[PDB]
Amino acid sequence: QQPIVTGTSVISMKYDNGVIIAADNLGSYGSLLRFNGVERLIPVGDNTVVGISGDISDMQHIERLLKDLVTENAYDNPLADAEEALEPSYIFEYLATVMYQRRSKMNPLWNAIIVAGVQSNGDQFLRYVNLLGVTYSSPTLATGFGAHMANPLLRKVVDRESDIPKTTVQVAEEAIVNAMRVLYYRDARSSRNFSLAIIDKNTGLTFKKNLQVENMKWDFAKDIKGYGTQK
Amino acid sequence: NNYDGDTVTFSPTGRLFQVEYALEAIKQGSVTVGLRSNTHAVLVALKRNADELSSYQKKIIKCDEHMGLSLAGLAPDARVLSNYLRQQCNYSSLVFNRKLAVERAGHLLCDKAQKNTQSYGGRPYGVGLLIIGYDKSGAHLLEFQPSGNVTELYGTAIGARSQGAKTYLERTLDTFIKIDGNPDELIKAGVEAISQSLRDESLTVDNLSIAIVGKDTPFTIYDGEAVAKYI
Repeated sequence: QQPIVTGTSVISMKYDNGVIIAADNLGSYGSLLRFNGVERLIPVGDNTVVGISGDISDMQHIERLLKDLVTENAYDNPLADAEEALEPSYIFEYLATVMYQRRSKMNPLWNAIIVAGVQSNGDQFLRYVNLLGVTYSSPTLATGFGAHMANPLLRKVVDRESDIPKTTVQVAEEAIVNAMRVLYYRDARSSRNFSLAIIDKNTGLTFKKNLQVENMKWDFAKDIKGYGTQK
Repeated sequence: NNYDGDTVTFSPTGRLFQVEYALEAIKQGSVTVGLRSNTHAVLVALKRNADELSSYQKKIIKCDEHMGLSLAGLAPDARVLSNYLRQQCNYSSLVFNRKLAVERAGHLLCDKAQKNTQSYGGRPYGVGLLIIGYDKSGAHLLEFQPSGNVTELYGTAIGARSQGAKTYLERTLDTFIKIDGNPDELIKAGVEAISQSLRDESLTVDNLSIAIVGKDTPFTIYDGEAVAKYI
């Protein structure tokens, strides 16, 4: 009914061979920056990462549901490591079902979720669902405050699906890291510490923890004096 | 025999006579053959009419374009189990956007059937099923028995005189399993198998029905003049 501890933006991007998703490590408690080691990117197998924003208690509930789903999928399934592994699309559809059912019981999971992955055919998967069950896909996805600031920057790289094959992992990762820096400049509930995950159809999941926003520019602040007339 | 009055009674040798009698229902049913290659799975069913004025009863039921079954024995139980299997496939599609594996469908039927063997007041199903499907692991054929036993096979037959067809399939396994390019030759192998179970009867466009499923071959039932090619 009301979110208490909250994560903030998850941002993500397709690139030629995969998907990148990043989220910062902060649990805020209103304006109090209370918890600073909250991982909000949940890998599911080697082919999927779930990025969660919003209520951290509901996030922990979803993470439990995802671990249970992997366990259940392994039951009586000798190919659970192979052609009957969970796909990103299965995980997304399950989460979207849960979210919409919870909404329809007036008891929402107060989250926005991005499922990033690579399908077994090598297709990039990147889809959003929120607490309403509203779903959409785009070459770039961002939740929360990142929807307003990160998406413009990432779309300057990937404006349409025909930009995806032109976009390397280096360019996409640089764009994601710069967008995280911009969020640290401009989101009062952000952290300079973030996690980033790369899901490549060739090189698999690479999950980078304890990244820090670097190369911030602040020295121009020395010149700012008063609010108008103070010399 | 004091022990055959209900499913909840073991005999002194550990038999469940009501289950055995429900298997006798299957043994009285008309023959169905199943067989598969790697790319295709085929059902062949001899239908029986009540008399020269009656229609021939349906032996084959589509579940999905990826799955269907053939029945021997008590057809209303096959309707119940087919509706249940349809519901399970539907649920998998709706919740996970994934095609239900044939093996998991078989285990779901096993579990549904077992309850009727374990508790008072119900009864075992009186019907044997051959389930064919194509999934991410290729072609599959299952035999369901209402003891709840489900077995994955390259070929089998159920119903009256079915041991003749089963013997022929055992004899020709190493040929028909290789028939991957040519669904019509797998169908002809199945029709030659079922011929070994015929007594004082011939295949006709009236009494023969066929189904096939496979790689790019949605589950389709051939009956009437559509089977005249294979007679």
